[PDB]
Amino acid sequence: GTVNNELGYQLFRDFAENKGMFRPGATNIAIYNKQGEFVGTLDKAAMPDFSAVDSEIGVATLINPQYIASVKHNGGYTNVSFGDGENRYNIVDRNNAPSLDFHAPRLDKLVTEVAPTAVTAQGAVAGAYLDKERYPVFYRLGSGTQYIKDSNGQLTKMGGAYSWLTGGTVGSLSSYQNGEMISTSSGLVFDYKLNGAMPIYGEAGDSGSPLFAFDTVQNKWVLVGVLTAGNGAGGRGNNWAVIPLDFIGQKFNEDNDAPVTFRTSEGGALEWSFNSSTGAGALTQGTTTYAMHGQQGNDLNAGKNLIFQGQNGQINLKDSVSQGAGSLTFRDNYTVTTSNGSTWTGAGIVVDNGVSVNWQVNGVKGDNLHKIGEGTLTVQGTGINEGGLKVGDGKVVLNQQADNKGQVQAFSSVNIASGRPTVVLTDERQVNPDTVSWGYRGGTLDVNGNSLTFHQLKAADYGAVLANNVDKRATITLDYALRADKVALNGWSESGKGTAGNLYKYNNPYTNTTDYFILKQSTYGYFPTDQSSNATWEFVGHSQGDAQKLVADRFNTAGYLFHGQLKGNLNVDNRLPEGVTGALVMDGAADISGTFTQENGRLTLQGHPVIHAYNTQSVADKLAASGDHSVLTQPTSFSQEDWENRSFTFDRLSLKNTDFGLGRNATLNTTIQADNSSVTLGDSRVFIDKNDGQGTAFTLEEGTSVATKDADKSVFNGTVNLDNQSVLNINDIFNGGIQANNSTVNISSDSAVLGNSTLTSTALNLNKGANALASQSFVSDGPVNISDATLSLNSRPDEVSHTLLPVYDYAGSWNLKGDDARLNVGPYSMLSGNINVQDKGTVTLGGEGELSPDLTLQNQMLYSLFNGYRNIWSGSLNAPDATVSMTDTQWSMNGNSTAGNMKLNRTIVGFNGFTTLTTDNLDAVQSAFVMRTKADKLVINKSATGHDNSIWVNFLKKPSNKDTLDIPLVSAPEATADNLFRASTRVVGFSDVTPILSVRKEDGKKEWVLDGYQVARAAATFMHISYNNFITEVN
Repeated sequence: GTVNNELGYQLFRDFAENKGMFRPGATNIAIYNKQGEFVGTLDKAAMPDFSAVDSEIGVATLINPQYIASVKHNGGYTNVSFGDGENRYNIVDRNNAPSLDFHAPRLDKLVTEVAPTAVTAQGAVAGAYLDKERYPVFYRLGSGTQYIKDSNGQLTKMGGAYSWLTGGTVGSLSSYQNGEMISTSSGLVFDYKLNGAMPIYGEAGDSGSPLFAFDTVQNKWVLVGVLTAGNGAGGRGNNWAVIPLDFIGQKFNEDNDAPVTFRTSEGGALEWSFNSSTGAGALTQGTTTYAMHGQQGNDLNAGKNLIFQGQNGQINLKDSVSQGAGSLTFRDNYTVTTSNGSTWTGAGIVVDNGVSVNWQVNGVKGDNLHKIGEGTLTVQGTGINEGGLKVGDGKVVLNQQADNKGQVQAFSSVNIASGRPTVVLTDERQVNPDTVSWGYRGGTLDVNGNSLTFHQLKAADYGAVLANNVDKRATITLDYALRADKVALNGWSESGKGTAGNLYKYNNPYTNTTDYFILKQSTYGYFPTDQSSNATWEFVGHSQGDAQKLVADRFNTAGYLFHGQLKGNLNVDNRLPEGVTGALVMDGAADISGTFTQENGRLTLQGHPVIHAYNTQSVADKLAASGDHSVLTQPTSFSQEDWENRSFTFDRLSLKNTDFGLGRNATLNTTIQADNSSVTLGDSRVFIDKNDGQGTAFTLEEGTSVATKDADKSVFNGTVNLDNQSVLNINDIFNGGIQANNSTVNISSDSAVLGNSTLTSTALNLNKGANALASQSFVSDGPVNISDATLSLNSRPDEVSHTLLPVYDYAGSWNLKGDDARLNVGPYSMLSGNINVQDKGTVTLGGEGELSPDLTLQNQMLYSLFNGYRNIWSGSLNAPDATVSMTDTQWSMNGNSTAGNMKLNRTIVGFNGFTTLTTDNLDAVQSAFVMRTKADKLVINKSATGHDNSIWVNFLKKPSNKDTLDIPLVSAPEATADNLFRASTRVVGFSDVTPILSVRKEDGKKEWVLDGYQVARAAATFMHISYNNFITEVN
């Protein structure tokens, strides 16, 4: 087809493939020039689903599960595919209209992957499609000869017919030939007001291609016709044959035998006989007999359809039936059996809505049963069925049972497609799990309480569901790794053809050795004869065991991909062999009630990049040569901006010796139990599938993609348990408690909230730019390293809460580095551990906030232990260039301490464990120092401001009169106000005495020296000075 060259060519590719922003349901899609300029919007209807259109060349459209519509002068094609193309349906009768260029071929089998499209409700009605009230919009798509066309009308050919699909808009259409045909000037590909926002013109190869319209009467999309002709390359317009309603009706009818009715009152069964050499069969209940026609010789078309009604139907097959292209439809409940071993094959079975059929007849090796219809098919044959199943709708219950030899198998394979159906396993013997596959849009395998092992999960896309919908827990065992002792030993062939990577065993007659070679190429000559290597043969030793291990190890670096979903009442096990380095990659979703267990190897959970249409490199080159660089070469990439968000929920994620990653556009809700594993939340290492959208085959590629926009960042909710050398890296939106032993946690996130947390031999590291709130208790026995980052305890400094709880905050040390490092300790925190600050960082204790009104009794007892203070801290301080600020605090200073800038307010400082505090600048208001007695000492050397601070003295030895106390308790710049400090008025120790101070301006420094005492008329230790005793002594 031909499109103008103002529009990015990728637009038409995504349109036609319902990909990118042209997914079904997409509404008001505004479309823009290559010059960034608005051209029109796709706004009359939401985007239709083109799934009924043949997948590959778009010449045929499904209009009944067994019928396509096209053009009769399409005499060539015999096969059609749907969805992702991973299927095949053969024409069995071209159903040529006699005087219209139209046909409606009958297929060999019922289509499972897609639903048919509605066709136009009015047929060949003259002028109907000119009415823009009924039909405000027309769309098409096809794979005809592909040009772009400039104004000036110059065509560049970009590709021949049948190579890729293009779609777009076409304007309203007038009728001729008695309404039987329709046309419009679609060739005017620049005229947006006439042909809509993405005009497209049918070229050679676009014959048969569908024309769709939004019918506003039915409020749905409808197929109006199929393309018959145009006015040559770059011509003015196209014609379409309108769908002949009467003809189509005829074609469906002519294939149905007269309906069969079971008579309940009679009992018995409809006894089904069939002459395979004649194709004539009969169904007889009592005195009545119904004709049946099946295949004759290799002629599938001679087979006709049966429709069954009548409650409690019974059918019994007396001969094996080959129905050819005949289908079976059940309008009522039925049971189908044989007493004979007779089998059945045909187009398929349709089980109507509300209907249940119990099907006890086997099929045939090399044939697949197709099952559609919203109703239920229970499969309940005897012994081994060698035929397969394809299911595209309703429910299939697999209840095959053993023969007298103990042999059983429902199907040699099961494909689940369209997104409509569910297959239910009654037990573990129905089907080999590796023979189940999910095709286009998938559907549900419900394992129904049965634990299963898969060596592969052949799942095309996100619609692939593996589920357990019953309250008996089942375990999915995943076992995709290659083991050494399963490595085939291949034999050299004169064919000289093999698979790269395969291992060969050579019994070498020249050196009388056994040589093991890995094939490096798809063709080969003679093995080397001297244990050398070359471009075709890699020599890998004389040890079978070592050679196989190498092959297994290399294989297992690749990893595994699952695009689908895990649902319901499941555990999932992925216990890899030691030495697997590759990742299980999940870009689908999980919601399971049990545990996901990984061991060794890698596991990555991530979002999924939106799938786009693509083309070969040559055609991308062809379009770029014309200056258009929009054409993709790959369905998905790391750098694209449109990702689908994926959610992963498990009761528990058990990790052991594994490298776990949560990537962008994913949420993980679970409790993690990591043992010797790294866990990275916000893992920039993610994966694409180079064959995404093309069927079950995948090719995994690792790359980098970092979420920068907030809507793209991964989220984690729950608990992480770390043990035995684990590492946790928090780089995303984290909400969870951490229970850790012998591990490490690193945080680079600016949005981490940690709940209740206990750390044992585990370092906590906040790195540059990190910002975290410990919202509950935090108890570590190791370091907390804050490095150009912020940690708030209980509350963030700029937010006031009235629902606070008293918490514990314990670390061995709290260590800040960098001028941007902040430690904020909110009110109602019992702090413990030393604080070290390197550079001009800041530490604040206290803040605005109030305790919740609803405290438990145990929360009330912990409130009491605050002794009226808002914060209590035990620790030494080392912060010579740091500003440290405290309010309403009791600081137990357990050794010598330093600060650059210190600000106190209504805090009391107790000297603890002959200790010393020294600061350059101290601003102290209504604060107190409890010094002991040589004595404890406070030294300020630069500035000392504030007011109303008291000095308590714990006289450790109780003193006597007349004789000698001359001990400086405080030392400060000479110009410090005398009244900055004053003796306390109350006793601390066991002395019953009270300090007396002189302010001696003893050279260089002003000092405050204890030169005596005073007598008494309670308060054993600094720690026993309540806030009330303390604040009132201030006065």
